[PDB]
Amino acid sequence: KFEDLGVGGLDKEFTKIFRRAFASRIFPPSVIEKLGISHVKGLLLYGPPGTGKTLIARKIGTMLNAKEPKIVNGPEILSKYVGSSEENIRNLFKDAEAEYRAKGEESSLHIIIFDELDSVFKQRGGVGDNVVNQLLAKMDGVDQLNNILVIGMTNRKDLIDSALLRPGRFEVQVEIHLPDEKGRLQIFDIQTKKMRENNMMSDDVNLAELAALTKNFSGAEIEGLVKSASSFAINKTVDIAKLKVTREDFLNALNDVTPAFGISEEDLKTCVEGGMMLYSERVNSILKNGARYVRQVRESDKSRLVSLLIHGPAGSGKTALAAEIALKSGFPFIRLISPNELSGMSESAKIAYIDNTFRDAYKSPLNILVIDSLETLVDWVPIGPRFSNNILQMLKVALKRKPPQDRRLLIMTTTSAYSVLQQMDILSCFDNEIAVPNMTNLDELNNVMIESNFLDDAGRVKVINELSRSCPNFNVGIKKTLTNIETARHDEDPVNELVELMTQSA
Amino acid sequence: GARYVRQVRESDKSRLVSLLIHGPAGSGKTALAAEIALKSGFPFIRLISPNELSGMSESAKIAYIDNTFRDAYKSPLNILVIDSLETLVDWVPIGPRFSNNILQMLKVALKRKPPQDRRLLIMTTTSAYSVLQQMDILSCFDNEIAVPNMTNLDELNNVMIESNFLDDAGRVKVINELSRSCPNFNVGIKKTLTNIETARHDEDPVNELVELMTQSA
Ligand SMILES: Nc1ncnc2c1ncn2[C@@H]1O[C@H](COP(=O)(O)OP(=O)(O)OP(=O)(O)O)[C@@H](O)[C@H]1O
Ligand SMILES: Nc1ncnc2c1ncn2[C@@H]1O[C@H](COP(=O)(O)OP(=O)(O)OP(=O)(O)O)[C@@H](O)[C@H]1O
Ligand SMILES: Nc1ncnc2c1ncn2[C@@H]1O[C@H](COP(=O)(O)OP(=O)(O)O)[C@@H](O)[C@H]1O
Repeated sequence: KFEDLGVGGLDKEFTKIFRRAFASRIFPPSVIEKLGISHVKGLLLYGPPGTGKTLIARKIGTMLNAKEPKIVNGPEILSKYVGSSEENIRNLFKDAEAEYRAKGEESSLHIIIFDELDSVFKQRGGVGDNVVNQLLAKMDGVDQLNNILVIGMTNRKDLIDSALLRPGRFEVQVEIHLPDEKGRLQIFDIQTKKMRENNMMSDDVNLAELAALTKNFSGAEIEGLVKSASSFAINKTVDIAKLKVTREDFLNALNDVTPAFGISEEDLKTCVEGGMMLYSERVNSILKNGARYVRQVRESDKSRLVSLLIHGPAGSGKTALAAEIALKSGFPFIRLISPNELSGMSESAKIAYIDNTFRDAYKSPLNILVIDSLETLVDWVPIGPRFSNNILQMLKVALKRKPPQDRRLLIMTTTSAYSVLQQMDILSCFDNEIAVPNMTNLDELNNVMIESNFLDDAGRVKVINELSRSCPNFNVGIKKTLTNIETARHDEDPVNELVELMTQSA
Repeated sequence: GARYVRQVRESDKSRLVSLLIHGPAGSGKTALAAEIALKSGFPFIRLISPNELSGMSESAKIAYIDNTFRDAYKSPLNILVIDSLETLVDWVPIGPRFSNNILQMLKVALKRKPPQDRRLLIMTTTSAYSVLQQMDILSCFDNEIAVPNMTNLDELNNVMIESNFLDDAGRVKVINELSRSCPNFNVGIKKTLTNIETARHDEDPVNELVELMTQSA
């Protein structure tokens, strides 16, 4: 029916394909001749990479007899001699034409698989125009040819020429989603079949739990997971005929693998390497508000987009709070945009990266995406002043677009130049705002130094008393506090350095 | 809008009509334009938004606009909606920087008659009337509609009854509170709806909505 072959999770799409594509190649030729209808001569199926497009193409080829598929990929076609970039697109149709001319209407179906159709075949109006014209004149031209079928696969369907998508050239258009919970269960069933019949899979593994634990897995990462678990088991063993793979191997392999549409733990973990100390009452309120907004986004029906701004004095430790709020939510898709990643690229590459990261957040059920700085991304310098308009306009457009279909998003941006944003007139894109004030007190410093154990209580008391008698209006961020504490620790005497540093810093 | 559509359909000399719907930001202009478009029946309707010219290059944007306009000249009746027009010509008020080529293209393309005996109606929205005045581009439009804000409490009550939030008692309490808690009241529909939705979650009682409306206004 559909799953007797190796494809799981794709049910509706395959019914559509079977009804529209192979509903005229199965019936007796007499009936179809009486009806007076031709055959479909194209198929464009698009979606995120690594989801099972080539597999379905090859299975379609196999299930209908047909010769071996002829495979090609976009950028390989081009050459650097006149008339060679289009000769390659002409050599793919020779054999089918010859067989059609020789045999007639009893020929055998031929298949041609095209990969990355949006790299060369872009709207015309150069080598590109010639290539598009040469394919256009060959797919449907003056000479009839109805013993062929060409499949095309792509990830961006809104760049292909507008005449290559007309009934007669590429008639059927299909979309491939990511697997659902049942899709993952079925994929697991298909993949763990050799180890099942051959009696080398323990009786403790419960694939339902494994499917439930894997979220946003793409269907190929499952294959990697199972293979890695099997390799782990064998390598642990080396009784060679008594190998058994248990739950522990699978769980370890799962722990090792990192999905492509999942959390990026390392960055969000190194962003908070200094630790989260509750030095006052504000921190709890900030975190509570963050949690409130997370919950609102999760449980709403009409609120499918929420953009949040967090701002305050420099050094107040703003990115750490955002990272902690993100790390205590549980969403399956978390991503970060920081100046470190972008540095070194050109403006065009910067825009491309900022756009692609926003186009991968519309293919998952629940997401959360963090933007850092927002003033160094725009290249701001106060003399003249200077900055980049293109990136600014890109970010402005991206912060107001609702996600497609039924999805959800929570953008969270940090800044420390409120006034500049006000001048640029960009403050209408944000829904709610949070402020992060810095330390103005002495008990806070005492709490910080007890939590960091700067010294024994004797020196701590002495230094706090000295500062109380000297500095009345202590006002500094938490980064400078920590760095000064460390510097004093590695230096000699508390009052000699710590007090002097604090006095010169406040 | 209905009058203008009817004029463009059944006439002899009017073969190109422009418009300009302008008002304060958040007043809900694009919704009105879309509603006027959906109740016409014209065979051909298309829309140009900043959401589609995202991440492109300038030349690509010009080519896209050119192709759209060219495709609009091959059918008997047509309509064409344009959004912003201060964001397509990316405008930042400091310097002030913007793009001139796209501006000139749009300025030349809004005064060209369709070939032969075709007809065309164009609706373009904006929120920077003063900027357009300064650019000296206000001569390309044949008329100008205006969209104002909300300026009464009964309108808020109507919005509430339509949004299923008041529950009668809440209506009375919140209206009475805001009667003396705010002398002047002016807010767009978008922000009002957002405030209602966010108020629904926590403390459905009048307090939350009162604070939200007071701070927003
Ligand atoms: N609430 C907090 N309690 C304790 N430490 C904190 C807190 N918030 C931030 N930090 C510390 O701040 C350190 C660095 O702060 P971070 O660089 O995030 O600050 P920032 O103000 O966003 O930076 P920038 O100066 O680049 O604008 C981290 O090592 C983290 O431990
Ligand atoms: N006449 C109306 N009656 C009821 N709701 C309306 C009306 N006009 C607009 N809306 C609402 O406005 C919301 C969308 O606002 P819209 O996009 O039209 O605003 P806008 O003026 O284009 O905004 P902006 O200036 O921020 O781009 C929708 O929720 C729509 O229902
Ligand atoms: N629905 C599925 N069922 C079983 N295996 C799948 C499925 N989808 C993808 N795969 C696995 O992914 C690989 C197929 O490559 P594919 O993802 O089609 O490449 P691309 O999608 O980039 O063309 C094979 O290893 C195949 O087993």
